[PDB]
Amino acid sequence: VIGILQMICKTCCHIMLSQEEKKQFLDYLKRPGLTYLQKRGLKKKISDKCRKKNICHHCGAFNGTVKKCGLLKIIHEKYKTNKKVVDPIVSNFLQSFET
Amino acid sequence: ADFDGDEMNLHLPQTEEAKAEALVLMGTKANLVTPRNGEPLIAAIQDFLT
Amino acid sequence: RPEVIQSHSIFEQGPAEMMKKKGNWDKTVDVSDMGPSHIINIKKEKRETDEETKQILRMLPKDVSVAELLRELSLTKEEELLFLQLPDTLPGQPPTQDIAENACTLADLTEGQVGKLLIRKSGRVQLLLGKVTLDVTMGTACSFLQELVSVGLGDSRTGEMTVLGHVKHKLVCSPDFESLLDHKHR
Amino acid sequence: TEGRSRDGGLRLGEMERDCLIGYGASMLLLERLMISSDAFEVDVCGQCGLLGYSGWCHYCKSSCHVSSLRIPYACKLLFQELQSMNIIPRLKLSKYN
Amino acid sequence: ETLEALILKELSVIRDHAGSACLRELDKSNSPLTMALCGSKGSFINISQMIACVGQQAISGSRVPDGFENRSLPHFEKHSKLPAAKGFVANSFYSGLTPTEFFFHTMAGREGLVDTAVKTAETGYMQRRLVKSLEDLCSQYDLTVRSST
Amino acid sequence: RMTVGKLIELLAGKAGVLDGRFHYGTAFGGSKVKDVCEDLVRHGYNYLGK
Amino acid sequence: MLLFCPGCGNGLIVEEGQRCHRFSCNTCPYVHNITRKVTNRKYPKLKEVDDVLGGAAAWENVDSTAESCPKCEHPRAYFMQLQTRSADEPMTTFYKCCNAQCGHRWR
Amino acid sequence: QQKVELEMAIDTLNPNYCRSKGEQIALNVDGACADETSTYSSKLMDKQTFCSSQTTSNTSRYAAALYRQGELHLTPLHGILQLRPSFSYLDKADAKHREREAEQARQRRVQSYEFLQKKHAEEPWVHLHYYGLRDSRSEHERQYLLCPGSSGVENTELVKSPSEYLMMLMPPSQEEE
Amino acid sequence: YISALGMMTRISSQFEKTRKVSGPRSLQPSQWGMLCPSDTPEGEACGLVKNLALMTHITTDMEDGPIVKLASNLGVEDVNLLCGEELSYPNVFLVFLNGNILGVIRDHKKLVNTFRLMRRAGYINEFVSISTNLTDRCVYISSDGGRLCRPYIIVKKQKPAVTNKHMEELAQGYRNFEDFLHESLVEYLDVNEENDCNIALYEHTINKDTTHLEIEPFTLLGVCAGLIPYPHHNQSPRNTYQCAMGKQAMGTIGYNQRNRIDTLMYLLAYPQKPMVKTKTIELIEFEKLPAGQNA
Amino acid sequence: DDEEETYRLWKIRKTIMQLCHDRGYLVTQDELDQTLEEFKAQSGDKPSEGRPRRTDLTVLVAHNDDPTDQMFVFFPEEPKVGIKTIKVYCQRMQEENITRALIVVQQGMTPSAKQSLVDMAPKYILEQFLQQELLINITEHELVPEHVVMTKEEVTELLARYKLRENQLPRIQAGDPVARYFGIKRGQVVKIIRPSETAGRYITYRLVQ
Amino acid sequence: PGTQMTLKTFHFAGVASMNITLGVPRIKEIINASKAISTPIITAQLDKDDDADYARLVKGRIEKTLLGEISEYIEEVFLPDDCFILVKLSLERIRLLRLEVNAETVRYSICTSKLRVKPGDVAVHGEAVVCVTPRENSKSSMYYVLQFLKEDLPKVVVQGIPEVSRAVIHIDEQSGKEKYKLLVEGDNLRAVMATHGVKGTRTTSNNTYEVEKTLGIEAARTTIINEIQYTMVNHGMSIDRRHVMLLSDLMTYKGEVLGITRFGLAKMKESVLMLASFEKTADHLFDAAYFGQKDSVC
Amino acid sequence: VGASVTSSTHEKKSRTNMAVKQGRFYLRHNTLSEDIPIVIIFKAMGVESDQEIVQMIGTEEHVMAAFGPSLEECQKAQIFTQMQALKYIGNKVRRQKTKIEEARELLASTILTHVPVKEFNFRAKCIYTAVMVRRVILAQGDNKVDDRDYYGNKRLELAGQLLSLLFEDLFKKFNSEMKKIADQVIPKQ
Amino acid sequence: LILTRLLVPPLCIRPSVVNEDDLTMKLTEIIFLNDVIKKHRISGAKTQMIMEDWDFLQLQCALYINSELSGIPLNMAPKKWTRGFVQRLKGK
Ligand SMILES: [Mg+2]
Ligand SMILES: [Zn+2]
Ligand SMILES: [Zn+2]
Ligand SMILES: [Zn+2]
Repeated sequence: VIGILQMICKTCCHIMLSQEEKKQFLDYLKRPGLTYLQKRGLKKKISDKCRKKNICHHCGAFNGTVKKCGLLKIIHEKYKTNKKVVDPIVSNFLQSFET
Repeated sequence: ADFDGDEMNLHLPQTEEAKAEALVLMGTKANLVTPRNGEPLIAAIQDFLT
Repeated sequence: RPEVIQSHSIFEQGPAEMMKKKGNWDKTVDVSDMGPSHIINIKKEKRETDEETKQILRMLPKDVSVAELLRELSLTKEEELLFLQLPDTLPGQPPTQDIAENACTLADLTEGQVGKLLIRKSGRVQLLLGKVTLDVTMGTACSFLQELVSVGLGDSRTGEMTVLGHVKHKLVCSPDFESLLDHKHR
Repeated sequence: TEGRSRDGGLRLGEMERDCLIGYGASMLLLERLMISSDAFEVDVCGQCGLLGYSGWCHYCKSSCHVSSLRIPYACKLLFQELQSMNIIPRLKLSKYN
Repeated sequence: ETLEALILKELSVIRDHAGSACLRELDKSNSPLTMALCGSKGSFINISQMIACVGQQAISGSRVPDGFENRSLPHFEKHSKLPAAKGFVANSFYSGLTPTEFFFHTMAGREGLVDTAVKTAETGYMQRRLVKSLEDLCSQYDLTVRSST
Repeated sequence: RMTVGKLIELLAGKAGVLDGRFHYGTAFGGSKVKDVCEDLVRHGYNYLGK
Repeated sequence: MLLFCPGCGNGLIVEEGQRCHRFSCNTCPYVHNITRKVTNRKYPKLKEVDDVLGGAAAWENVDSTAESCPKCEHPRAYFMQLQTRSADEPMTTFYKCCNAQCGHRWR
Repeated sequence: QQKVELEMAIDTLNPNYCRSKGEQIALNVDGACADETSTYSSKLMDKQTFCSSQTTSNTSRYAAALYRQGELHLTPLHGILQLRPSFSYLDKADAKHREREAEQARQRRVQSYEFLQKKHAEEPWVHLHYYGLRDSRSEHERQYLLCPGSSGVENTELVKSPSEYLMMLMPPSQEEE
Repeated sequence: YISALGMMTRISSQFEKTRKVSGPRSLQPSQWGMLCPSDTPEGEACGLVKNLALMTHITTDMEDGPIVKLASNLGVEDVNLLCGEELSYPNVFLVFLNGNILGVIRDHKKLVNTFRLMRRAGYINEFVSISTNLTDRCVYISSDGGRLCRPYIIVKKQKPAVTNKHMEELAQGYRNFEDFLHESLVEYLDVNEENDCNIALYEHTINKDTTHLEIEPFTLLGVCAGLIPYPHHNQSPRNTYQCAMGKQAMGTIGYNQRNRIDTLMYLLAYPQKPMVKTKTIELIEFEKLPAGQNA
Repeated sequence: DDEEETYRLWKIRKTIMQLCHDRGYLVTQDELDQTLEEFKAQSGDKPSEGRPRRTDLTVLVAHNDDPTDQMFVFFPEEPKVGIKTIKVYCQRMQEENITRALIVVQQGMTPSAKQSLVDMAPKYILEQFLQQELLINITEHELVPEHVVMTKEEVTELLARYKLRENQLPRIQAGDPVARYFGIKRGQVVKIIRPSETAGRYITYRLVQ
Repeated sequence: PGTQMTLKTFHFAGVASMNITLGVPRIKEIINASKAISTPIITAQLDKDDDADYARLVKGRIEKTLLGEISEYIEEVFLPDDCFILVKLSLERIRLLRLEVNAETVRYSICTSKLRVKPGDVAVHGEAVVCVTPRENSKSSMYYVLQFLKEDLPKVVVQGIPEVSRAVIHIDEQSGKEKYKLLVEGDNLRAVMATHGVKGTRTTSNNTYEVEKTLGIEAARTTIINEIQYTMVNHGMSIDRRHVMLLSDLMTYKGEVLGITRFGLAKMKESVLMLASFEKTADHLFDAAYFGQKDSVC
Repeated sequence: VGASVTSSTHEKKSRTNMAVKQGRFYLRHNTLSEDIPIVIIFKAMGVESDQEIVQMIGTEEHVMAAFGPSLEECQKAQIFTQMQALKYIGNKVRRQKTKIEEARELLASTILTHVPVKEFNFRAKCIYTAVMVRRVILAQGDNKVDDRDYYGNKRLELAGQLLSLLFEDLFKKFNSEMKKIADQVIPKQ
Repeated sequence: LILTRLLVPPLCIRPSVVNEDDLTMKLTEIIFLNDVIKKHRISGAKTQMIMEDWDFLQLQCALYINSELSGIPLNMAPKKWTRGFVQRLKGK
């Protein structure tokens, strides 16, 4: 659950990838005689090559990091402040707590 | 085994196929040499050597 | 950073080492005794070992009671203070204090002569005290400062305080148990 | 059963299995471990890939796509438990040729 | 360790020479000797131990380590290295052991019992893993050997 | 196995039965074989039990 | 080796803030400007130099005299010695021979 | 609950006194210009303080002995104390910095530290005059150690024979069975 | 009979078979005289279940008052009076009591000897042990219970304290064992204390430095191990096997065996007593309830 | 010193050129038995030798089948090779119009260039080694059997003999030191001749993956 | 035979030294193929053995030495203007020791990971004495950071290649031909074989993983066979060569040395049900369900 | 290397531990958030001067050289007084005047419990900890690591020993249940 | 992959007397908690204890599969060991 949740974008719900990368990975899946150990290896490969992108190319909505926050409890870091310039998305969220 | 109170089990196969396989492959006469290096195991024992 | 280096192992000169080290540490500037740069030689820092407080200079030995007192009386004959320890109860009894068997202590004794101190051949000592004898042995060595003071509460508001001197040594008095057992068989 | 207080039955341990593999006798350990321990017969639906009863698959309500199989009981119990844990061991099966 | 090696060499020499002297006098028609010669039971070491002299009792390939401070038992002086104060037995099973030799002998013996008790796990587990790994290989009709796939 | 103690037990028991004595095999003690030999020989048996 | 302030009894530190360095406390204003030498240290620590010359490094250390074996005596092993741990502990020597298929090397 | 507080002067003119550090310390511990109740009169520390810790409750078995040629004079002690320098001025500086920044249950107050602090504070302070060892007053007071009297006197006490002494210092384990 | 009797002298272990460490299973020299070298179970529990020796005692908690009272008089200096520097001298020893620090002493030999003499006289309970550790310069005094003991004969200047006249008196009944204790003829020794002694084994091995003597070495072996004749002529494992198999031999259980109704009970029709018997067989009255026959 | 550096230079020249000969490129026999004194004759002493040039070699070509195919061997000097340096070699390479190149680093080479050394171009490939490895030719080592790369015809005949699909053969890792030595690429099969303890021989084949 | 194992004594090459693992634990070590083993051993040849030339200085250059006893004394050199660290060297003792260390080589040795001390901070005052100038770092450091920079004589981090300690006797008896060898207790085959003055083509390691990583898979399988045979014959027991050949071929037919463990068997195999049948059952089954993998029965 | 004692008495069974992880000495206890440099503990204990601490440890050159680096980290922090260390401990407390007095009572009645302290004179605990530190540091000179098997360190329980604890537990529970019932009945029923 | 229903295992793989098997106890406690949360949410009580009941159901459903989980907070940690599915699949 947390694995597949660490790849999906939380706004558009698609995968974080570029079109040519999608094409390359589909061709990688196409080869005959795909093996179970090959599947685990390419699982790790896809995780590494997808976790890098902070925005996906169909909508560009930013998605943060997904991390376990407790025993069978899972949290997401979209509305997270950063040491760099304050993200516009989190600024409104912070301002919205007036009441 | 050493006959100091030891015990051993025994099975009776219930088929002709099992009978034939046991007799031909597991027979004692066909297993006089150990397969580790081909040296005999069933030979004389103490008090037959004396 | 160099990488090609020719190693050397042929023997060299010792006095060369000494002279070079001299050149690197003997160019003293100790003459810089300015007003702000003055030190009191008494106010030097200290070695942790109180006996060896001589880390930087200007350029305990085994002892026994008989030898210690012999030194105290022959080589020198000035006054001296000693800090001695006594058994829990002295061989006396309370002087009509009305009595539990409360312990007989020096604090509850009258003035005057109380006993004799004996040195015998071979260098062992007893405090002949009434009809019993207490052995005397050296205590743990002392190196920190100790001062003997007398506090006079001259008035309920205020008093006065005068120093008498500093202690240097310790003595321990213990009953001679095997002697008591030998005298009174059990 | 296990003991001698109850009537027993001796065990074909995990090492006798390897001895019999070493001999290369393939029908004898089948006879020892299935025929004479828990040989059980079930019925399986090939349309959906999971087992039914009495030749009727309640999952499909069809009796025309069910076949009987001979299988050790412990394997059937394993399948029941697994399907209970939401691990579905769907089967595929064909003729014996 | 030089001293230890010298001591061990000399004690081994003592036992070996005692055994040889024993065997030379031993007559034929002796029963242990007959059993040892035909190999049906026993050997020359057992004969020499029963008759002439039991050897240095060694624990983990070394003399008996001290169990008290700087000695093995209170019956021996501190910082002793004499042959007897470290397990050497000068008495054969015929003439019988003294209490200290008996204790050192039992101390050395119990190691074998403990070892046999422990051995029941490691070798069995290793064989389990190995037979699980190697089970599928078979010899084919092409003279090759191939895996299950 | 080197259980010489059994051999000495057999000899001592044979020596004891013939004249009503009970022998002792106490640890680090007990009846010595040297006297038992003469006990055997006094009654007309071989002094080593054969 | 360590020093303590007599004024308050604490470990002092070295610092420079004037024409000459000084031994100074930090909880009390005691200062003792240093003007002479001291001749002892804490015995520093750097690790085992093993292969900095490994194999056949600079051949400047070619030497003439060598010992010989008590058994065989072919012409190839000149002598060597080395050191154990630190400044004030003994220095060990080993004598080692090598042609092939054995494990000889003496101490 | 015998305890003492001893105040010690410190030299400031000598060079080993870091004047800048002393001024910094005084500023850190004392008010900038208050000076009404100041730990130091000047803008640098003029004194350091010592505090005492008691060693043992009972001192009956300890005595102070004065040696003299041919004779020893003993005297019981009224107490033994251990003196250390005090670092309370750092605490005072910290407190000044902080102030610049800004059917009851069963009683268990007996075991609390501040209870003992309050109990000690109940006792009023006593101030003492001081005379150094250099003062002849010390030698004058030294005379009281030498008790007068005949050199040879048979003491009235100390009548117990050694058996009674052993009985006394090793009482029976059980008073009554 | 032996199966029942030997259980009363069996010791468990708290390790409880957790894992293999090649540690507490082995036999140590520290068990001399307290635990049976031979009677240990064969199999997976080897070494982890143990049996008591024949002449052994267990101590119990003590008063703890007179020990400190006496210690304060032997010249031990209070720790509060002096600073921590003194611990570093090469001539001062710490004094403990059940692990709790009690003071510092110079010239510990006088203290130890006086303490032992005071205990022998009768002013300190006989189960209090005092021992020295030169490596760390400490003196340990222990008074709590649960620690094993053995009696020994005291030796002074190469002559045992006991004498044939005492043995004659004991045979006649004029005295008993506790009389030997009170007259300083024998004393108990703990494991820690006997680390500092020189236990001569036989009289003819006594030398200058020996300080105690063994009453009877044959008491090293326990109850079940005292049935073997000539245990010292056998290879060691055989004694353990006999210890294990003596608890199963059929025989007689007791005089009331004909009235018990128990789940299972084995008897022998015509038991006979041994023809070669130990002295432990006489101690436990094994001959009255024998198990076996002569062949 | 100043001989041991040249000793290393002579040894690595010997080993690299043995590798070049085994790969089949053009080489002259007279240069094969080059002596260390011969190296001193053809190149001066260490103070007079400039590392980045004094061992460069590109004369080797694939004369066996295509003499026009040339190979580059470069010898950086800095302990860790940088991006600008590899750019310099690559631009000189583009000037000379060859397809493949070879590098020998003293100690290592930076992670940025580590990444760059895999995606410069599909048409170009570069070979990387260390001096320590090349100080001895592993093909002469005792443990290593004889590896022989074999053409497409031979592999076709092989997998026609035993009736395999090519993916059933045992695998040899693409990063294996011997694979690097022969520089073989994925999809190639190497015959191995294992020496029996007797005069006999065993033959096996492995596929690069 | 592993159960027949008796763990006999006096297996220390007849000298009671080099307590290398031997017996069932040795077989466990070989079979598991763990990347790190205990008591690794490397051997080498030079040209010849005994008395006069070229052999034992190689041992001197390779094996363990500290900065250590080369300094006969170490002591402070404080002086008013500033303070700094001095290193004395015993060059005659080094001459008898005849290692190529010298003031310049040790000066080069310094500044290797020693907190970026400049060559200006360290100077050669004489051929036998070397000095280092401390400097403030400002990272919780001051001039009194001298206590921290006490990092020169036995242990912080050192010049050269670490992890090569020492070795001692293992004699022979055959005098028909005379033959000796070098033993190295270390974990670096590449450096030892690549170094000058040693016959690299005959250096072998008993660590199979190092051999695989340095010389390829064929040398790895040959070493596996050799080690198995060596242990088996050393304990005094026999086994036909074909069995160990098959085991080594199984271990190294996938291009890597795959030990016989749960990880190695997982890598070697693909059948879900067998894997769950051996070890790590629940995770295997859950992952198999996740992937929707279909498994045959062969 | 490390040291530990299982301080246990009639009231409770507890434990402590010391570590030498990096080169300086730390005190470890399950009730505290994590380990602390030992010098902080010494200053909290009631001794301030570093000279006195070194005096307690020892004066031999090697022992103090090895104890050296255990006080520079304390020097780096601003802990020079007793209440500074008390504040630091109170900052590092774990729970299942809190800042000062809680730390004091914890350190007085839970650390090395068998060592007694009644009037908050902490010299005895200071000495005990100092000797323990000296033990662990000198243990590195020679590898004479204490062997747990030595039968001087074994104690045996018995029937009357075990049964006493069980009876005490049952009696206490009986009294507690009776207390609860008595409280529940009278005010309401 | 997120569950909202459970198949109750047949009777035959959980005999009459384990009286009844522990899986039956787990099932009954789960359904009891379900009824509790349903009726209590319909009643309209405080939210935090609703979410607490949801967490408790989470924990019990988790335990139904694995009885080994260790991170359980103290105040509801189980008091006695029990057999889940894996405990009867895994192990000797
Ligand atoms: Mg048997
Ligand atoms: Zn999107
Ligand atoms: Zn269906
Ligand atoms: Zn200070």
